[PDB]
Amino acid sequence: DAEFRHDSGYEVHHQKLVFFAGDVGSNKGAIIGLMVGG
Amino acid sequence: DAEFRHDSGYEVHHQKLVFFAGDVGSNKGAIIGLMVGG
Amino acid sequence: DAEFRHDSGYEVHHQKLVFFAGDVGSNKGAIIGLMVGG
Amino acid sequence: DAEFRHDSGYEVHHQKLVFFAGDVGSNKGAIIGLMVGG
Amino acid sequence: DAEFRHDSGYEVHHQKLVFFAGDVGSNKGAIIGLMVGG
Amino acid sequence: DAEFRHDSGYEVHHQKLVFFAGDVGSNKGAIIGLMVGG
Amino acid sequence: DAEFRHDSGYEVHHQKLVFFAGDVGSNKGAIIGLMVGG
Amino acid sequence: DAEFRHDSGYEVHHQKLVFFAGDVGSNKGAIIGLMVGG
Amino acid sequence: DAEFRHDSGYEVHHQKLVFFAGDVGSNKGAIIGLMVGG
Amino acid sequence: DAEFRHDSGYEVHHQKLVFFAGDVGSNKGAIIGLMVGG
Repeated sequence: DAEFRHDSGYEVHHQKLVFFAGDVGSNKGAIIGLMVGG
Repeated sequence: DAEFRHDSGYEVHHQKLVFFAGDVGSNKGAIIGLMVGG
Repeated sequence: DAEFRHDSGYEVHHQKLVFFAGDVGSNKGAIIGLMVGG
Repeated sequence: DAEFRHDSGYEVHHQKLVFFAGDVGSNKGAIIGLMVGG
Repeated sequence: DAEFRHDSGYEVHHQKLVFFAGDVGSNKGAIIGLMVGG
Repeated sequence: DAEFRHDSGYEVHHQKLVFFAGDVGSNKGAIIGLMVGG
Repeated sequence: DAEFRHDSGYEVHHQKLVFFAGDVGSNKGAIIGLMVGG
Repeated sequence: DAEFRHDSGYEVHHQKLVFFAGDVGSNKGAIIGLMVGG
Repeated sequence: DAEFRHDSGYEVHHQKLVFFAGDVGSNKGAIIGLMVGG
Repeated sequence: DAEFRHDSGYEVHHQKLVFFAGDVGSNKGAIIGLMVGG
């Protein structure tokens, strides 16, 4: 007579002027805010 | 008669002018705010 | 008759002008705020 | 006259009988290999 | 006269009997190999 | 008749003008605030 | 006349009978190999 | 009839103009505030 | 005339019967190999 | 005319029957090999 209960909790996010909001599992590419050449 | 209860807690985030908000599992790429060349 | 209870706690974050807010499991890439060459 | 060169390197992975192979940016859910109740 | 070159590298993966092969950006759901109740 | 209770505590963070706010499990890459060459 | 060169190195991984192979940026959920109740 | 209770305590952090706020498990890479060459 | 060169080195990992192989940036959840109740 | 060269060195790891192989930046959760109650 087992009982398995899981709750992921309450998440509230307030964000302003955020370039990258989020979780990246794996990153091998390029993440650049601004690129100026020449 | 076991009882398994898990709670991930309450998360509140307030962020302003944040380039990268988030959790990266693994990072092998490039994360640059600004790139100026020449 | 065991009881397993886990709570991840209450997390409140207030951040302003933060380049990188977050937890990195493993970092082998480059994390640079600003790159100027030439 | 700047030169920006980035290389993410050579990655070779050999895995056998691995439940979870991969990078998780953020984890708030449940990751259980086996669940038995009652 | 800037030059921007990015290479994500060579990735070779050999996997056998792997339940979950891949990168998860964010996980709030349930990932269970086997569930047995009653 | 055992009882297992775990609480991760209350975490409050106030941060302003912080380049890198977060916990790094392992760091082999480069973390530079500003790079000027030439 | 600056030159920016980054290399993430050579990574070789050989793993057998590994429950969780990978880097987790942030973990607030439950990671259990086996759960038995009742 | 054992009782296991763990509490991680109350953590309050106030930080301003902090380059690196956080705990590093292992560091083999470079952490430099400012790099000027030439 | 500056030259910036970074190398993350050569990493070889051989692992057998390892529950958790990987780097965790921050851990607030539960990581248990085996849970038996009742 | 400066030259910046960084090398993270050669890392070879051989591990067998290791519960937790890896570097944890910050730990506030529970890491238990085996939990038996009742």
